[PDB]
Amino acid sequence: VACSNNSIAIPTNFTISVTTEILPVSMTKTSVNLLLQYGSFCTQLNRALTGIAVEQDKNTQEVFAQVKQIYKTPPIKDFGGFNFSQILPSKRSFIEDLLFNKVFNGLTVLPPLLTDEMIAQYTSALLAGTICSGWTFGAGPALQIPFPMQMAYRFNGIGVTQNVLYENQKLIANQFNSAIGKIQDSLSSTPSALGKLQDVVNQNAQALNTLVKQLNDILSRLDKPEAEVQIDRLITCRLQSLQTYVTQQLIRAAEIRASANLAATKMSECVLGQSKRVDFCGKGYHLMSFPQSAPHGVVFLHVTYVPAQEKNFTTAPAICHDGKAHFPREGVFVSNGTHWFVTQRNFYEPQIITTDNTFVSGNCDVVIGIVNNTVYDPLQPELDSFKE
Amino acid sequence: VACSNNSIAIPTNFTISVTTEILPVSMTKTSVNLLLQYGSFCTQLNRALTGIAVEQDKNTQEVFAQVKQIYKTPPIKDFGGFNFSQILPSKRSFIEDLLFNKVFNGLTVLPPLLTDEMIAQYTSALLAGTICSGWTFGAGPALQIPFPMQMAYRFNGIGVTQNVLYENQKLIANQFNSAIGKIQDSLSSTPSALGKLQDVVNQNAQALNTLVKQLNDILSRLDKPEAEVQIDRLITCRLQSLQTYVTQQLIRAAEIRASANLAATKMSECVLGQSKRVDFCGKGYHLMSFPQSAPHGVVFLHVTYVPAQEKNFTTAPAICHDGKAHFPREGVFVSNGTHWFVTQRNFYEPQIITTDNTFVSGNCDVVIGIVNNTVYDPLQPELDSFKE
Amino acid sequence: VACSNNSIAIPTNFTISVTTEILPVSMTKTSVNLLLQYGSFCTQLNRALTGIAVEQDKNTQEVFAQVKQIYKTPPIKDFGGFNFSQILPSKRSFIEDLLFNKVFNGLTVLPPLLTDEMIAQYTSALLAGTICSGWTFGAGPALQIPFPMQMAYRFNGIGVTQNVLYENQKLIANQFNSAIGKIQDSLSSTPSALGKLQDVVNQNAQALNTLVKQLNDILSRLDKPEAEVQIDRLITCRLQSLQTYVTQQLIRAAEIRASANLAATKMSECVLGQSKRVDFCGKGYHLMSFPQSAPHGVVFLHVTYVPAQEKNFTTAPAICHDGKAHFPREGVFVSNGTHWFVTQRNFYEPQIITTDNTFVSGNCDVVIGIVNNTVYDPLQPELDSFKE
Ligand SMILES: *[C@@H]1O[C@H](CO)[C@@H](O)[C@H](O)[C@H]1NC(C)=O
Ligand SMILES: *[C@@H]1O[C@H](CO)[C@@H](O)[C@H](O)[C@H]1NC(C)=O
Ligand SMILES: *[C@@H]1O[C@H](CO)[C@@H](O)[C@H](O)[C@H]1NC(C)=O
Ligand SMILES: *[C@@H]1O[C@H](CO)[C@@H](O)[C@H](O)[C@H]1NC(C)=O
Ligand SMILES: *[C@@H]1O[C@H](CO)[C@@H](O)[C@H](O)[C@H]1NC(C)=O
Ligand SMILES: *[C@@H]1O[C@H](CO)[C@@H](O)[C@H](O)[C@H]1NC(C)=O
Ligand SMILES: *[C@@H]1O[C@H](CO)[C@@H](O)[C@H](O)[C@H]1NC(C)=O
Ligand SMILES: *[C@@H]1O[C@H](CO)[C@@H](O)[C@H](O)[C@H]1NC(C)=O
Ligand SMILES: *[C@@H]1O[C@H](CO)[C@@H](O)[C@H](O)[C@H]1NC(C)=O
Ligand SMILES: *[C@@H]1O[C@H](CO)[C@@H](O)[C@H](O)[C@H]1NC(C)=O
Ligand SMILES: *[C@@H]1O[C@H](CO)[C@@H](O)[C@H](O)[C@H]1NC(C)=O
Ligand SMILES: *[C@@H]1O[C@H](CO)[C@@H](O)[C@H](O)[C@H]1NC(C)=O
Ligand SMILES: *[C@@H]1O[C@H](CO)[C@@H](O)[C@H](O)[C@H]1NC(C)=O
Ligand SMILES: *[C@@H]1O[C@H](CO)[C@@H](O)[C@H](O)[C@H]1NC(C)=O
Ligand SMILES: *[C@@H]1O[C@H](CO)[C@@H](O)[C@H](O)[C@H]1NC(C)=O
Repeated sequence: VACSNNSIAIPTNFTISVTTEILPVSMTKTSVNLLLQYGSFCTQLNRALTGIAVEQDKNTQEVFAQVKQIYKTPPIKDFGGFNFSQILPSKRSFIEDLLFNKVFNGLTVLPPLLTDEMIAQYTSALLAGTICSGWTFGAGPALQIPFPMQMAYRFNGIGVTQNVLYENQKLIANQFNSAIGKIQDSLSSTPSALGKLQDVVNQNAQALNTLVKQLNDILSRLDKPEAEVQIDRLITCRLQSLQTYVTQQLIRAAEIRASANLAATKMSECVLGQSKRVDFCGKGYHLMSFPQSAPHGVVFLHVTYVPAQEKNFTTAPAICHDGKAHFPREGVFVSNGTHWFVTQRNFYEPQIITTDNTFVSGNCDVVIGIVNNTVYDPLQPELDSFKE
Repeated sequence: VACSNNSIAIPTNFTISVTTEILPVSMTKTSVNLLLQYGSFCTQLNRALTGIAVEQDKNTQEVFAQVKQIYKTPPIKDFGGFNFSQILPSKRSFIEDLLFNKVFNGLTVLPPLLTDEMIAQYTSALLAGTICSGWTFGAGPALQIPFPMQMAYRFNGIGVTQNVLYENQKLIANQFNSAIGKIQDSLSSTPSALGKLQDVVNQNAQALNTLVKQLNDILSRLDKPEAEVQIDRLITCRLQSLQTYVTQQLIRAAEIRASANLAATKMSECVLGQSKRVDFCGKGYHLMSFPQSAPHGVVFLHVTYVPAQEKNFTTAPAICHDGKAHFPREGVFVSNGTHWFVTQRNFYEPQIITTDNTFVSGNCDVVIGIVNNTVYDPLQPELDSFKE
Repeated sequence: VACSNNSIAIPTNFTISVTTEILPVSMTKTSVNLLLQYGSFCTQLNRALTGIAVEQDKNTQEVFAQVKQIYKTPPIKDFGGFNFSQILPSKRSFIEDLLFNKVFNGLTVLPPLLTDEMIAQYTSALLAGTICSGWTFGAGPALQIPFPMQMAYRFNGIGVTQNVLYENQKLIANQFNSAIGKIQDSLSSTPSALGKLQDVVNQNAQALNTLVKQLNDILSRLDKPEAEVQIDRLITCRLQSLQTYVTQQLIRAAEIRASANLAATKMSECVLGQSKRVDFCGKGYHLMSFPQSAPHGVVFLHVTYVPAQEKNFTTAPAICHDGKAHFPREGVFVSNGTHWFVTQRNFYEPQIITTDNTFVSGNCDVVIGIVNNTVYDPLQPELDSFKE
């Protein structure tokens, strides 16, 4: 890395974009003398499937059910130039519907504890809360706020003064709305993001078809000396086929659990709050995350702040005025090549250096690398104008 | 949840109360050819009890012994209108005494590693530190401060300006003192909070009585062919009785351990510091927690801040003055129906909007939802008065 | 602890020092009918060594490889009065070299996955980043800054206003440079800090020598009835000798792993960031930590802030002026025995109390313990001078 004792790097521009990521949460859960002894083995095989089945409902609850009472929104689409009408809530959202549309003989299939209706309700409650009130740390929602005022605090949390959001509100809203529209067409048109979920579904569709492809009709036709041989052979190979099936479900379940753990982590860290980690809940600095319902999983839309062009500015520890040293009240002192300004750290904002944004401590002989500039008050000009 | 693009919810009042909760920390720990073979089984049973016994002293140390050197207070009862004389330190506190007053044949009972005197010393040291100095993050106490100045920082930590404590110091102190008095009478009069500890004590009193109710006098009277039969039967049923006893102690010990883990968590999180989680160390926002000694456990008195009546105020992103946009320096802009004020976020405090509590950035054409108001300086009035 | 309702303890001076600690990270990893049955046992013994060998490279990566792309510095020695020329980068640093200079028959020794060159590169990248740019939270470096401006933020993080660093920059730099020079001579002269690493090295040097000290020459000379006896006895005792060796390596490996876990924790907590825990990454308040390469381990140089002399000042909640109560804008009000000043909390800095560093709320009848003083504005003096 390049370095210099008077060089400071400050971003001068930024963009906001919406990153879409899809995390699988749950897998389809299924169930299924010497004969009795085989029955014992069957039970153990079923137990393994049962343990998985519990885990799968285990996963669903950990990811979605982080709110205790369900909430719903009023018919508001415009939250300050921001278009939420295609993520909000069949009464499902238009985007969720895209995800839904695009993604015997002893063998039975179980229902989920949380059905599509319950999941839609939990997702709606989480989303309704995030947008209008915001969630607190501990339990429940916080207090109602318009919406830009919520974003303003998320900007402050990444070191950006609460004036950037409002000055660039039109640009931010347009970039947000554009990204949502692009996600609209992208998810439908190209099988990109919709990869992980389809893969999981295809795999057990295959596992089930394999299990199936792999007693009374024998007993009624064959005598004991032969019937027992055919029966024992069929039972053994079928138990082996089930063992293979169970093993495949267990391994895949482990991958789903790992994904569910991540989804739950993000839900509690950046959906119900804000992530401090960069490049975690989306590339760049996290501001907000809005959950969406999906087949066998959850989809997150991450709104992130990404800095752009950076410039090399000349800096100084402090400014000398009348022999006294003036230190910056909040920001740092930088030179644009002809004039000195005071700016915040994470975004170039050339404020004029005045006595109202500085404090006085020490002197010009003590401070190292101090520069000679003019730091003026807003009072004398008024005195000169008022009666002179 | 109801929502509106210009509606902000702000609390206008609050109350402070003391929540009492009781957490069990430790359980009474006890100990107890073919004959030798039974002896092996007895040893294994004793091992299980030994493992528990270690855990029980394990628990006590984790919860109470979080301070290395013992401290004591001066004879101060009044810490700024706050009455601490009935929680401070037989040299035990009057409240602790209420808790104390209200709550062979191979079988022996063990002493604790930390006796009542040692526990009283640790509790006194933790409490002495909390009240006068406050604890730091890492090791030891911080620096001596009166007391209201400690509370002031705990208020700041929940988003309330350090003026609320002082303006309402009389009301806060009265509510605190009242709560302690109520706890005084409540704990003594009604067997409510004093439930969990009594339950634990009663259970092993029963377990021990059961074990007891459930050799030489046989050998000296019966011949071998009969004596061995009676002896083997008695040993077997006694080993079974002990197995049941050990199992009961193990299960209960697990519940005690879970409770001890929670008590230790709270001790390090909200007693030696401040909890950020709402509704954890008491309902509402945590400010302080004072530990108290108790039979077989620890009692915490949590001082929490609870907001009350909320009003729906009309808000605006910024205020227009001379065509330039004025943004709030710290708080938000709200309207009470006739006038605009600037307040903090978590408590309604209608400060007059002046140039000294705002900053100027951008203009009235760019900001969305900007309102027309007057933002004035404190200088012109002085100029007009001084020489005009 | 002593206590009083109007006494506040404030530090008036400080020192900065460099604490050196050495943590071992990795251990030398090694490898090694009835005969075949013994071979099975040998394989199990080798497996245990293999598991250790994996762990040892496991440790190295966890501690050092926390940066993905390698970086190098420009030839800068002076970073603002701070001498870094003896810690920066044979192309190894002079201090690292001191550490390096001071610290068959079936038996083989394995190489590390990360060789000395790779470790030097990772260490250089971590150090290059720490000094010039500083690391961010999530991934990669942050933004380029001189260096004093980085320290200034680390001071702010411990409650000290960003003016202390600059006013005392000469004293801080001299204390830092002095400490590094002392470490220079200390590490070379006295076998103090260089204890843990030498101990680990000596122990397996001994383990290997012991293993060695503890077939065809028998078969070609002895007949079956005797040859088998000698051979079986030698194999058994050699397998026992190896079992002892493996056990010793496993136990020591556990100690190394515990140390590696700590080193990795510090690397991610206080090297790539800042520790909030006091007396963790060095005595006192942590500011910075610079890694250094070492034989079989890592060396950390911790730069810590230590407060010194404290005084007992008289304090007051607020100051009365014209019947209105004035509260401190940032700090606290203290009396030095003759005059009232406003200072920050963690360092005595007697600023003059003026209307520009206070705010007005409430009145002199409500506030408890309010004192009568003069709080003046900087305006009237200008009005009196300008035209009177
Ligand atoms: C949101 O986008 C839809 C198009 O999908 C459009 O019909 C609607 O008017 C937009 N609403 C706002 C507030 O922009
Ligand atoms: C800043 O300086 C570095 C080092 O010379 C250079 O690589 C970089 O491109 C410069 N940045 C700009 C915007 O010129
Ligand atoms: C610095 O900013 C001023 C505006 O205040 C501008 O006039 C000047 O040209 C800028 N200097 C450079 C080198 O861009
Ligand atoms: C920065 O480094 C240059 C040498 O390249 C030196 O002359 C100058 O005085 C240094 N300035 C500061 C503030 O250290
Ligand atoms: C500022 O001006 C004074 C003379 O008024 C001079 O002595 C001092 O060196 C100058 N400082 C700098 C950084 O040029
Ligand atoms: C505290 O309460 C007791 C009554 O239990 C009373 O006697 C004592 O005077 C009170 N002290 C203060 C400072 O209020
Ligand atoms: C604020 O508005 C909501 C929605 O209409 C209403 O339910 C609530 O009662 C109002 N609050 C007050 C104090 O009137
Ligand atoms: C708003 O506050 C002012 C006091 O500054 C008061 O006179 C006025 O009546 C209040 N308006 C309402 C609707 O309460
Ligand atoms: C708030 O919503 C109303 C529609 O109910 C609209 O007329 C008004 O312009 C919106 N104001 C803002 C700031 O969005
Ligand atoms: C403020 O007054 C100006 C005229 O001076 C007017 O053009 C502008 O629209 C007004 N703003 C609002 C929010 O009413
Ligand atoms: C750093 O110390 C070395 C002595 O080891 C000295 O030669 C060099 O000049 C010093 N550099 C600075 C900037 O002090
Ligand atoms: C502050 O007061 C305590 C209690 O009397 C005393 O022990 C301590 O030495 C005093 N500090 C100083 C610097 O005198
Ligand atoms: C308090 O500080 C002033 C300087 O503003 C000094 O003159 C005075 O002697 C100090 N008082 C004491 C007791 O040190
Ligand atoms: C401090 O305690 C003394 C008694 O030693 C009392 O007279 C004084 O009024 C108390 N001051 C405050 C602010 O509590
Ligand atoms: C301050 O002076 C007023 C008289 O102007 C007096 O009533 C009040 O008690 C004094 N306050 C203190 C703390 O001495």
